[PDB]
Amino acid sequence: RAQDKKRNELGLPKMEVFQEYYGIPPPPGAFGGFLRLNPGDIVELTKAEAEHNWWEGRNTATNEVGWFPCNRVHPYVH
Repeated sequence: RAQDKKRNELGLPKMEVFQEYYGIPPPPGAFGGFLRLNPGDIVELTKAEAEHNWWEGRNTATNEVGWFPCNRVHPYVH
């Protein structure tokens, strides 16, 4: 019951997952928990790096953040 109160789209990045990962494979070292990605889920770019082969994001479906490759996903709109 949080309609039009949790969904904020004002210049925030969005991407649509292409693969379906369910916590596997887990991220290397102590980076953080994994996020459930499904083909058709929009995720916002929380933290992106350049010298890192892993990136962090936040799924709007699970409302949680996790580590995953940027290539495994494709931008929803640009």
